[PDB]
Amino acid sequence: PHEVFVELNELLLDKNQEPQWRETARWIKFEEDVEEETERWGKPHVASLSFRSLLELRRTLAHGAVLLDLDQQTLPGVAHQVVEQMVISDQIKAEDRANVLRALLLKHSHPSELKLLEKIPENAEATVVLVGCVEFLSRPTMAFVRLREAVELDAVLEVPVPVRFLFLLLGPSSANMDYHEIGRSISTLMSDKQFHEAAYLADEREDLLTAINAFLDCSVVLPPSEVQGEELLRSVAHFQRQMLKKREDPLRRTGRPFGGLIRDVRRRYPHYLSDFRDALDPQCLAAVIFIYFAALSPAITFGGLLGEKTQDLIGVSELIMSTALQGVVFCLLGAQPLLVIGFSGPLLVFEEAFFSFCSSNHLEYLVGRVWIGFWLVFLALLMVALEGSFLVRFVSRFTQEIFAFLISLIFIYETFYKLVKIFQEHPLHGPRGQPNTALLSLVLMAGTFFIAFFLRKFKNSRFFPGRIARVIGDFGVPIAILIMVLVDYSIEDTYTQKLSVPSGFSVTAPEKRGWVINPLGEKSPFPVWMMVASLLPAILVFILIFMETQITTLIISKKERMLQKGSGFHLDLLLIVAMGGICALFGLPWLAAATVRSVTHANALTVMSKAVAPGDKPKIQEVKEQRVTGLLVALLVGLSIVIGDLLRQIPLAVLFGIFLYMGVTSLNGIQFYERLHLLLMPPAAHPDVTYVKKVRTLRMHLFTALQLLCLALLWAVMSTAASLAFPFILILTVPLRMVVLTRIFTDREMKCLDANEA
Amino acid sequence: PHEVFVELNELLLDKNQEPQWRETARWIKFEEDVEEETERWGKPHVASLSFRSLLELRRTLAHGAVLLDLDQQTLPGVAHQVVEQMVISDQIKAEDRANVLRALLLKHSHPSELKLLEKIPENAEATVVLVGCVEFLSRPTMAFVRLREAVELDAVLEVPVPVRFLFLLLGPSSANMDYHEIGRSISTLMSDKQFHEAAYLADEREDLLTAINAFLDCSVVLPPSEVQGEELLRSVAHFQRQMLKKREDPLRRTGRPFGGLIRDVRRRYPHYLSDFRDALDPQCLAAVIFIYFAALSPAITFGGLLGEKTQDLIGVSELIMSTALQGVVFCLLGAQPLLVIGFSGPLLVFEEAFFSFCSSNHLEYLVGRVWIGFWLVFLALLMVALEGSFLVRFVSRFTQEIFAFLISLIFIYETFYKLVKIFQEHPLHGPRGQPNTALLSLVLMAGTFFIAFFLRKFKNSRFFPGRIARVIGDFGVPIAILIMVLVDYSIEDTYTQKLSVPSGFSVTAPEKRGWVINPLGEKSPFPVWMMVASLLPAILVFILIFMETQITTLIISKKERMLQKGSGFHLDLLLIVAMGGICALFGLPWLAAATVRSVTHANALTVMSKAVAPGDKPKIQEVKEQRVTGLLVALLVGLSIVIGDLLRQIPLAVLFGIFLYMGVTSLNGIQFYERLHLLLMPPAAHPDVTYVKKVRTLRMHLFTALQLLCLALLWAVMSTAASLAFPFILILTVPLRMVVLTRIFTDREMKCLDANEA
Repeated sequence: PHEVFVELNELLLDKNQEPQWRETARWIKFEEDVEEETERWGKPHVASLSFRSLLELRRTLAHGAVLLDLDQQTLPGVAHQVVEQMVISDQIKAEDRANVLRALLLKHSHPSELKLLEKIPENAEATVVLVGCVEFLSRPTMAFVRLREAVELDAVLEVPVPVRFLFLLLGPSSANMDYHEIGRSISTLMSDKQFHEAAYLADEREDLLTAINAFLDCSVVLPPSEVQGEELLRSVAHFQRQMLKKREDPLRRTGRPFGGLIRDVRRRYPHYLSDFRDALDPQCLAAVIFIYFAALSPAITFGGLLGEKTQDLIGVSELIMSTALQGVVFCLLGAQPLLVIGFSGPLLVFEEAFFSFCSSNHLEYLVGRVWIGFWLVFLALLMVALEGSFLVRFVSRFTQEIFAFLISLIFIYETFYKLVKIFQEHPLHGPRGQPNTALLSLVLMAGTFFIAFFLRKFKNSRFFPGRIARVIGDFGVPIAILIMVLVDYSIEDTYTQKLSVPSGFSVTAPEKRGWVINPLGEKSPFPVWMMVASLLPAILVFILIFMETQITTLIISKKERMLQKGSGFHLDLLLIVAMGGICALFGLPWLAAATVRSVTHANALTVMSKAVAPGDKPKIQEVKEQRVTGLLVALLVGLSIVIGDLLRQIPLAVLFGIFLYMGVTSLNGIQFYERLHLLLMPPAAHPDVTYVKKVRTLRMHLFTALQLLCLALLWAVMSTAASLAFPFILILTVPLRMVVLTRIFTDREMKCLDANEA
Repeated sequence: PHEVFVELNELLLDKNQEPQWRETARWIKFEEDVEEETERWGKPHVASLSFRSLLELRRTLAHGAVLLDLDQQTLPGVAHQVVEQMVISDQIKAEDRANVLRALLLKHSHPSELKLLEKIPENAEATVVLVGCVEFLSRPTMAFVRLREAVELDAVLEVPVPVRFLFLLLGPSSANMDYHEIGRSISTLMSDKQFHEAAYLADEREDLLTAINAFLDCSVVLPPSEVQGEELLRSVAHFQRQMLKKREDPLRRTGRPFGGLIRDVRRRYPHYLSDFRDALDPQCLAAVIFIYFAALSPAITFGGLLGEKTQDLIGVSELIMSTALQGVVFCLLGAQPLLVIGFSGPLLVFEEAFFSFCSSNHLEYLVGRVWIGFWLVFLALLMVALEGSFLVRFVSRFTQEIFAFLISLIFIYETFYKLVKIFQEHPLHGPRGQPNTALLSLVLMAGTFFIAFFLRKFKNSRFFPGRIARVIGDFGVPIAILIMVLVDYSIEDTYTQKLSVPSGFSVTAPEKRGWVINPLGEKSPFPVWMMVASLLPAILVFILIFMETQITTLIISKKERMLQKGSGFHLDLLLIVAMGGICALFGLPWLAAATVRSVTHANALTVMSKAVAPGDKPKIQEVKEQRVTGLLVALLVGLSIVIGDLLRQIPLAVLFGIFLYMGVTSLNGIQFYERLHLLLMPPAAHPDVTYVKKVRTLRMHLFTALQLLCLALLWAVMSTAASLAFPFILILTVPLRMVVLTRIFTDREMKCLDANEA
């Protein structure tokens, strides 16, 4: 089976009023049409035919000329043999054979070479369709030629490809046939996957006719009624699938303890040296630059906020080093260095939720986190030993979207509650009570949000090339902070709460904390009941780390990602938590492998294949798969503590704008949020999605109501004094979905509403 | 020719495990398919067929049964006659005739009546397609029945329509034919405009077969290659037009002086009493409510700004009365009461531009406008007398889009220059010098912009029904002002510049001005050279009124608007200017018939026809065409001066936010702005628009550069001391387009780049 690039060049008059063949269309995949007015190739489109043209093609092909395995290699000699064969079958009178021969030898023309060769598959044989209105003849005349050898004909094609099938059609007008449409019909057949397969094996004129019928019976005949909108033709794609259908792992559990750890070590580690060679490509150097701002910006927005929530015990300087200390050690030893380890959003809403519990019960907060670390290590060892990392299968779209919607509700609430706090501390009247502090904070808070919100749309708009914005992922955030910091920097005599960052490798609050947190009680003795009961917070933390890291590994290890090298589930979970349990001893926060950063890292290294035919979705040729982009990003984040002066000038109102921005944008893409929109829209206006078409409106609104009810239970718990339990309530939905929603919704509805990939 | 509603109900098993015909699709126009999973009718779509099904239909129809002019009216009797005719032609054995008869008489079923009757044309005759898999037969069997009389059959259709054509098909499986697809093929043929026309006149089985060929030869045969995106199938609509194509005034000038005035008086005035009767419909009462906020909100945003630009000589109170004084008199006497007369944007940028000239040359500003009024009256009489209102043909998309883009540049600039003025008068430090005044003004200015900007998107989003938002046009502006006024109202001890509106029918600045401006000089004598040279500003004003009113009358008088009553060009131009020349004597501003308000008024009264088949674009059945909605809106605006306390609490920073909002949104829809976007995007990403497809990229960028160069000439003039001349420079583009761009661009390119309607 050979791929075919079929070119239709028609006999037309040039600007010099001379007859010459001009390329009118070409078929690599689908069809591209020359616009005579502008001499520009049109956008690729489905080669729609006219049934009258196909009927005329079938009529002329019967009693037509046939040149099979023509042992000729020169266009003039081939043309002379074609004319002889045509006059054998009485198609052309011997008087006009000279004129037909002269018409065959005319100079071909094209609108304009290396670029187009890339799109066509390398091992392809082109088909030339010579169709034109000839005046000296009185009857239409056709000749299908199959060359014995793939001979690159003499300057006949726009792109030099060995010509295999030569198609000739020369007939006068007034025959009620459009030769331009007959040329498109025969060219479309030759580009068809199965029609040319019958052309290679064709042995008689009847066989080629039978090949047409095998094409028509697989076709779609539209009616002559016109089309008013694109939604009318949306079902044509779905119907065309029905017609053709009628014609036609790391999570595996082994009994060996630490078995998943051993397999993942034996998979990626053999490619350790290869992990450093693949980094020499210049695309990796662009990944370091554009991901460094994707891993540093959330390191200060969460680092700054932890400075307020935890009274500067854990601030930016600790989160900067914790991101760098773990980011380097993970890349040097992890099985998936494409993961960007960082302080996830859900972990932030736990530290704020755990600080209140330690503040209420008169427990040292930092020492209370040391003992969570000692129990995070034990649970991580226990789970990896028993290979219990396959439970991420049960965490499905019902639980993920409830969580990702609850967090985005917290981010929106926490800024607006911070904003209300500012106005109550700095009321509008003619440090506390500072004029212009409340409003400038609102301007900065709403300045970075709308700058970053609109630049995200500009990223996704038609202005930015897809090949570029894939590499540079979410650059609105770094520039929004830079712009509004300078806006606040220019202002003088007005106080805005600045980021609390001390210069040098020092604690954010040196007077209150030391580098090594004493596990036995820093200032006051630590109660012996809490060091044993810290397992309960540790399980709740471990759920937030296990869910965030293992889901992320699932997202980037899919076959669509084209990750050739081994991806490790067990080895990453152990490192992310065993470092998190040891980084807690030094007061540094524990981290998870965030999904948004990791995909931004994975996308930046995806190399889209150049050999894509026009009109086809780009396919990921490969991914760089190196340990250096993750390593350098980790080191550069750690070196951000060198600029402690620049970070100290970032207003805290600027970060809350980004904090609100990340809350709002994370809603996009969540089916829970999308199905909340449908709760307001009328049933007629619901979009044609899988969960909408195959599920009736009433059942869909019941499913969304249950998710919304399961989200109000989480919010009620979070506002009470037992806010630590929201990880446990969250994974009560997994028993709920697998047991309660199983008997309410049929398997058909759950397969549509809870889809692993969609 | 009868419209046909063709229903395909197939023989299928019910939830009771009993055989009964179930409606699977219906064809009023295009096709709607029953989704078996949810029992919901799918969205209308083109009835795409499979060529195998059409071939099987043609095969079975040959040697098939034919019942033409069957003189029967009962479904059991018709079925028995059909069975007799089928067994005559050996299609069904006499042994199985009882089973076929039993299968014909089965109870039909449908998913669910008055609503669907509206969509179908009233005088229509339905076609029933009975297709099902019958097991007791060994061969497929078909019977096409054309009833002699249009008999509403016994509960056979979902919607009771007199059945004319009855189509029967009963055949076993294993015949390599999908009866559901054969049923869709025959149903699609019957719904075709020309196929059933041959069915009514059909006289033999051969004739019906020939009718199929007349259908296929007008069809579009898609290839079996799948479709990846909707842009692939976008060309299918364009190609389908080619296939079918191959098969197939008030501006008039008369020699009589004031001739246009007489015709327009003799056209609309006879319907004067009808203009008041048509207003009793409840839709008119909704127009008054929703347009009152569309005519009042720009009356204060321009009224407030004129308070600053003209030092409160002409403010809100004068613009409110001028809008009401002219709005009432125009509706009582104008030939097109659908016009909403109001202070256009271009007139605002002249009063600001004319005030500077009067301030620089030591001329009384208000007296200087009285003499422009006396010369506006004379020019209006002169133009209407000579019927020179046909010059609006020459003001084309080249001049309109240059103007509408220049103004939107002024609106954006004027707010940002006001905002800079506030900060320099109220600097940020720990009336003048007021703290919190500069930032709160920015918050209010950016508050109303983003509230109104996002609510405009919510208006156009899928959430808001199209039938509603057409009635309620641009309601984001009234609610944005209301929300941010309350936000500023709650604030205390902070000063924001409030609207300057005195309560009662009083001048905005009583100490400086009187109600009647003395034409001979109010305080100081008016120079006798300026009262004669005021013709020069009068011509420049008259261009801004003529261009804005006559273009608006063109926009709403198009045939697509379905304005049955006479629309007047000459009578409106005379009234709008002759009142404007007389309203200037009292210090009130002159007004034009704004396009945006008028279309918002015209749309609110358009009654969309209920008798629209599914999938068709709604057609405007009629427009109310009354003089009362315009009258009541005018009176309600005048009564807004009663609430002088409420208007006095609107901050001037709130209005500048709306002022900026109207500048930004007016850019949308302008091809000049759209072609500026293409100047940045690569040629591959250019949208498939008429001026893009038929004009090469280099020539299009030359045309846009010329427009951008012609916009920089206007801005340079406007920033100089002769800012009054921008009306004259603007209509220098009409000679430029008709003379200079004629020789640069071919008529093919100008027909695409400058399209009157697109």
